[PDB]
Amino acid sequence: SLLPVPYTEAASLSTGSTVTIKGRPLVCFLNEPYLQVDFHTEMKEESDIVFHFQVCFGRRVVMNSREYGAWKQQVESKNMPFQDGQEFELSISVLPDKYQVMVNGQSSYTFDHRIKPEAVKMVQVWRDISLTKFNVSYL
Amino acid sequence: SLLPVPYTEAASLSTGSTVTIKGRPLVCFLNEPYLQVDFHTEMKEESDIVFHFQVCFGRRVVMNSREYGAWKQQVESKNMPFQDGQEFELSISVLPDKYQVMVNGQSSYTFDHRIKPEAVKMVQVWRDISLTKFNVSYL
Ligand SMILES: OC[C@H]1O[C@@H](O)[C@H](O)[C@H](O)[C@@H]1O
Ligand SMILES: OC[C@H]1O[C@@H](O)[C@H](O)[C@H](O)[C@@H]1O
Ligand SMILES: OC[C@H]1O[C@@H](O)[C@H](O)[C@H](O)[C@@H]1O
Ligand SMILES: OC[C@H]1O[C@@H](O)[C@H](O)[C@H](O)[C@@H]1O
Repeated sequence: SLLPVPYTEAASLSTGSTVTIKGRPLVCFLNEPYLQVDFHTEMKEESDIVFHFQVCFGRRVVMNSREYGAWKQQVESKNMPFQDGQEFELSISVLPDKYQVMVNGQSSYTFDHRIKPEAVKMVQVWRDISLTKFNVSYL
Repeated sequence: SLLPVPYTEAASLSTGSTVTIKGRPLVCFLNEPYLQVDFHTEMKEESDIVFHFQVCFGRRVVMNSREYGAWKQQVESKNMPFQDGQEFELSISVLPDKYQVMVNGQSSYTFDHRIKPEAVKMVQVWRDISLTKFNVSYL
């Protein structure tokens, strides 16, 4: 059954951590639903963001950090492996130098560490999705 | 108590119709929650949009139409009467030539009719809000 959205979970990340999310957009891509995943430095939603991942389904992905309350330099990708109307599996792996983002088992986005992943205390998953699965694992 | 979000209601609009919404953003403005209100030509969410109203709380408002599946020329306002953390009352009045948008009883946005308001069959209210009230009335 469905997890509450927004979904907030305490987390610790290091090299070899994976965050796995299964959900589905609430509406068709023509209506531009969003998905956002934020790796926060505190449990509080207003805390700094080590890794901001925002999908505008059918359009683009932006990634950023929010440091001392201020947004930094946006990275943009037009890569769109998400399929209109379908369930997705998103997995975000912590590599030594970067986050690796897989969608449905395909390498789709990377983002170099601006802040050590050890600074993360919380993950929030929110915007226009239903969520069936959220897991933090380690290998 | 809370109405389901996304919230979809069949509606007929003409000169003197008002759409009144009461809700609150799910999260602080620093996190840029959205509100969207769409006046659709059919019950189907993929149908054309006579009036698209999208708030990025703390940042801006965009208004548009979506005609034969294609988005038209965006109108942008930096007007932001919405208050961080607070309940809002949004009312959208159908005037002869335009929609008048009031926030907490203050005139905030207008948008000239591109399509007669009689073409509207459905209103959808969605994105990062909780909704306590939705009413269509006439004077
Ligand atoms: O560049 C500033 C903007 O960066 C984007 O990546 C964020 O999603 C926010 O919209 C922010 O305001
Ligand atoms: O985000 C940058 C790049 O990351 C890689 O991991 C992906 O395989 C795509 O090639 C993408 O363009
Ligand atoms: O100009 C095209 C864009 O217009 C905006 O007003 C809509 O919200 C959509 O994002 C659309 O894709
Ligand atoms: O949207 C255009 C204008 O609409 C009026 O109704 C409002 O009072 C604001 O002056 C706004 O700038």
